[PDB]
Amino acid sequence: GPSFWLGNETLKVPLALFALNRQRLCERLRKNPAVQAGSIVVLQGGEETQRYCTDTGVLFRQESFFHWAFGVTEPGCYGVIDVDTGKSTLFVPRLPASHATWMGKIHSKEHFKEKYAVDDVQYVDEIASVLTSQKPSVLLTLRGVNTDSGSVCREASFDGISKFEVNNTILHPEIVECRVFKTDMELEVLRYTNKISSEAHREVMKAVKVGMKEYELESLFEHYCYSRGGMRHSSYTCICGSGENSAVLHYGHAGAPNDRTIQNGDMCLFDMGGEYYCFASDITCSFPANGKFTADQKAVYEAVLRSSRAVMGAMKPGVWWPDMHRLADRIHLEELAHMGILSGSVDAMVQAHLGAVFMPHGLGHFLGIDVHDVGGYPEGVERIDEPGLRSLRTARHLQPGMVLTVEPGIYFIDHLLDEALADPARASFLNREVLQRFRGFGGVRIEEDVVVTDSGIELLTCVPRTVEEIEACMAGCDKAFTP
Amino acid sequence: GPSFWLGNETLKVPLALFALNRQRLCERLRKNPAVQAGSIVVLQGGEETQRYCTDTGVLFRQESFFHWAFGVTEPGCYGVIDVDTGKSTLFVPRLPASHATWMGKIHSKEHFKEKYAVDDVQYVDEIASVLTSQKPSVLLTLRGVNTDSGSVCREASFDGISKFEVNNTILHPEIVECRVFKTDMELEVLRYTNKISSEAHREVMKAVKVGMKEYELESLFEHYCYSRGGMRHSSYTCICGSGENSAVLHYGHAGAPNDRTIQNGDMCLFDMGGEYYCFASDITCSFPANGKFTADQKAVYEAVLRSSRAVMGAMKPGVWWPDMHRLADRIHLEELAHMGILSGSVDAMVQAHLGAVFMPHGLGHFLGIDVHDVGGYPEGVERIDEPGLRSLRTARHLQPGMVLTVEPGIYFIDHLLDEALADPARASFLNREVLQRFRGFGGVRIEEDVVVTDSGIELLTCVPRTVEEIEACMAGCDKAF
Ligand SMILES: [Mn+2]
Ligand SMILES: [Mn+2]
Ligand SMILES: [Mn+2]
Ligand SMILES: [Mn+2]
Ligand SMILES: [O-]
Ligand SMILES: [O-]
Repeated sequence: GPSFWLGNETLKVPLALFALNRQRLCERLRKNPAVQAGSIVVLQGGEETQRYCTDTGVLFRQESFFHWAFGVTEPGCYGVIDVDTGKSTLFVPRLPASHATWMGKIHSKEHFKEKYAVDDVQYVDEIASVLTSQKPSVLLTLRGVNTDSGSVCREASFDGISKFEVNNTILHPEIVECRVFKTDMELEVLRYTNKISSEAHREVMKAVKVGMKEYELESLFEHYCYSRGGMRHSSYTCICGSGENSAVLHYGHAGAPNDRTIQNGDMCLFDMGGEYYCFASDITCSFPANGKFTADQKAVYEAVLRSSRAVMGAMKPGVWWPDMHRLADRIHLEELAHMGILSGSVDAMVQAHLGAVFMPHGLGHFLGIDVHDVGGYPEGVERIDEPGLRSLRTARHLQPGMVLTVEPGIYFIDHLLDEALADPARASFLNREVLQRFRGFGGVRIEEDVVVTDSGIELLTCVPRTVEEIEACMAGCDKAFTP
Repeated sequence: GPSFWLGNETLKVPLALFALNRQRLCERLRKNPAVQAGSIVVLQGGEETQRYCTDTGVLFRQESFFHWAFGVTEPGCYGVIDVDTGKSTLFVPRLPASHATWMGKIHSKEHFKEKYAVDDVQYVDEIASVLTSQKPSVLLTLRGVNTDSGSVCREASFDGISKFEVNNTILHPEIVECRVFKTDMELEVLRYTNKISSEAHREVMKAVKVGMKEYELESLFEHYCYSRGGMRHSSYTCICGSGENSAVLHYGHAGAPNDRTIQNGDMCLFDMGGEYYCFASDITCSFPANGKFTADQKAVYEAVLRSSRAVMGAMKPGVWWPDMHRLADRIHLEELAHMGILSGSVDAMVQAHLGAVFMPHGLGHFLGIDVHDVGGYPEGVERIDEPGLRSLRTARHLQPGMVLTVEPGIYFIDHLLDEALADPARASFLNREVLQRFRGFGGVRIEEDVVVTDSGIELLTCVPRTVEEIEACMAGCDKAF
C-alpha cells in the first residue's frame, strides 16, 4: 500500500498505520456496551489559519486525533468511520476549477482515496447528504478535557448536523485509550523521530563553542532535523538554556528567546525534539559548554545519570509511575548528600519533600502524536497533592505499549532554595557553605524516550550519556567510538 | 536609548523607532476632525496560544499593529496612548512570584519601562482603574477590514471597558496610513532583512544540486537567516518550487509541502524572506537547477529580468501602480512574441488582456511589518476589475517612503493557457506548435524589494540577477556580482 515519505533517508510510513488505528478504535467501540448499532465516528480536521487579521498564512499542522485516525495533511477535511463495518470516508474541500490558476492541478477525490487508502472520498459540502443516505443511528463526536492544557477538544460540526442524534461523551475516553497504546507501526515512527533527534543532538554537542548564542544551536538542531530527517516541525519550542538559564524550566519562549551568550564554565541544558509526520520526540542533553566537566559538574550530572538509569532499570508493567518519581527524588537526595550539599537523614529529607526543591517537575509523561500525550489522567486516576508529584502528567500504572519520557533533573533555583532555607522543616538539611558554590550552577536534566515492553522497557533515544561519552562526542569522535 | 539586539552581527533596533511611530499616529489623529479632545488609543497585544486542545505551545509572534506602536515581544500585554499628549502606557501581565521556576525572571514594571522606553508601565489587571483615573472622552480602538485577507481586526477589550465610551471606526484608517510610509529607522530594519535574506538566497543558489528535495533548501535558508541573522521567523512560508511546481503560485504550503526532487533540466523558483523583529523581507530568485540556462530558459528569464528592471526604473512619486503592472504585461508580451510563442499586434494582445494569461497575479505590493502590508486599498481607492489587475494588492499612486515588492513573472499554467486557446479573441495570438514546447516549463519570477524615494527608488535586495551572475554563482565561482 501507499506510504508517506519525504525521500532521501527519511522514513516511509505506511498509510496502513492509520487504517490499523481506525480498526482498533472500531474494535474498542464494538466492545463498548453503550455504543449503538449503526453508529458513525465523526471527526473534524484542522483548518487553515493566518496571523491575526493578516493574510500571512500559518503553516498547517493537523489536529492530533484527526491525524491519528487518518494521517491527512491537508486542511479543511472531515473524516468518518462506520463502527460496525470499519468503513472510512474522507471529506475533502471542493476547490473551484479556477483555483488551478494558483494551485496547479486540483486533486481528484480518487487521488485522495488512493493517497490515504480510505474506502471512500467525498466533498465536504456533501457531508449532510452522504451521512443522511447512510442512515446512521448516532454520530459519535469528540469532546473531552485535555488534562495538561485544561482545554476542551473541538467537537465536529457541519451544517445540518442538528438533524442527527449526536453523542459527544463516548468517543473521547476510547480514542484517548487507543492513543495511549502504540502499535508496532507507530513505534517504528517513534524510533525514527528519536534517531534523527539523537543525531541532531550529537551534531549540536560537536558544534557548541564558548561565545555562541544559544539560538545558534536551536537553529542548527532544527536544520539537521528538517534537511536530514524531513522534520518540518519541532515537537515543541527548543529549550537551549546555558548557564543560569539551565535552571529555567520553560526557557526559550518568546519572553526568554534563547538569546544568551554561552560562557566558559557554563553548563548547557538543551531540550529539543523534531516531529515527523506529526509524531513527537523529546530529548534533553546536558553537558559542559567547554567540553570538560568540572568536579562539581560531574557530581551533579552523575547524580541525574544515576536516577535516570535506576528508573529505567525499574520500569516494567505494573509499576506505579509515582513510585518512579519518588525513587528519583530519593536518589537525588542521597547523591546531593554524598556531595556535601545536604546532610542528615535522607529518610527525613524525603518526609520533608526536599526532593521537590531540586526537581520541581514530574519525572516524565506519555509521548506520542503530542509531546505531552493524551490519557495520563483518565477518570478515576487522581493527581497526587504533594510537591513534585502534583506536577506529574500521569499517575497511571505502566503497561506494555505505553511510551514515556524519563527526565529526572537537578536544578539550583533560588526562590525554591530560599523557601527551603526559610522553612525550619527543611532548612537544617542544607549546608550553605557547600550550597553557595552551586548558586547559579543552573541545572542538569537527562531525558530519554522509552517504550514499555512486556517485561521492561525499550530505549528509543541514542545520545552520549556518560561523562566520558559526552566529552568524546564534544571532542568530535565518531559515534562508533567507545570510551 | 535602548535597542533590540540578538547579539553577534545582528541589527540593533532602537526602541525610539516605536516612539516615533506613536508620535506620528498622534499627529495624524490630532488633525482628524472627528477626534475628540482627551481620546486614548487602546491596543491589545497578542496572547500565547497552543495547538488545538493540547498544551503544545506555539511560538509567540506579536500582532502587527501592536508591534508597530510598541515593539513589545511578550504575550498578554496592552498599550495605550494619550492622543493629546502622546504619553504611552504599557500594561504587562502580573505574574505570581511562584512563576520564576518555569518561565524565568519575573521582571519588574521598571524593567519594562526601561526596556521599551515608554512613559509608564502598569499591570494588565489594573487597566480599567488606570484608564478611569485619566478621565478620557473616548477610547479609540482598532477595527477595520484587511483588504488582502478580508479579516476584521480584533478590537481591544478588557474587563470594565463597557463603562467607557468607545469608538472603533476612527483609528484603523489612520494607523494604517502611518504604516504605509516607512520612517528612516524602519527603513534601516528593512535594509537589514533584505541583506540577510539576500545572503541566504545566495547560499541556497550555491548549494542546490540535482537530486535534492526542495525542502532541503528551505531548511538551509531558514538556518542561515536564524543562525546568522537572528531571524527566528520567516515572513511567510517558503516557496521552493522546482520543475512544473515553479508554475504553481501557491506552492510550499501544507498541501504541497516542498517535497519534490529537483531534477536535471528543471527551473527553480525560490520565494523566501526572513523576518527580523517582526519586519519582513520578500525575495524571489529563479534559476536552473543544474546551473546552466538552456536557450528557452534564458529567453523566458531575460524577459522577466527586462520587465523587473523596466518597472524599477520607471517607479517614482506620482506613478500609478496599475500602470506599472500593465508595463510589465506589455514587455512580457513583446518578449514572448520575439520568442515565437506569440504572433500579431502587441497592442491588440494588451487589449485582449493576454498578459494575464502569463502573469495572473499582481505586479507587487506594499511590504512592512506584514509581507502583504496594510493600506493598499483605503477608502476612495478602487480595485480594477480586469484580469491581472484585479489581483493587485494596491491601486495607489506611489509616494516617497512606500516600500513595495516588484515581482513580475511569466508562468505556463495549463488552466489559463487552455482557456486562452478556447477563446477566438486570444487564440489567434498563440502559436500552438511553439507553446507546446513550453508546457510544463514551470515559471520564472524575479522579486525585488524597493523603497520609493523623492526621485525614483532605492533597491534593498542584493542577489545575482543576470544570467552570467547566476551561472557564476551556481558554479561556485568566487565573489559577488
Ligand atoms: Mn523535553
Ligand atoms: Mn518532556
Ligand atoms: Mn514573494
Ligand atoms: Mn511578494
Ligand atoms: O522535557
Ligand atoms: O511573492
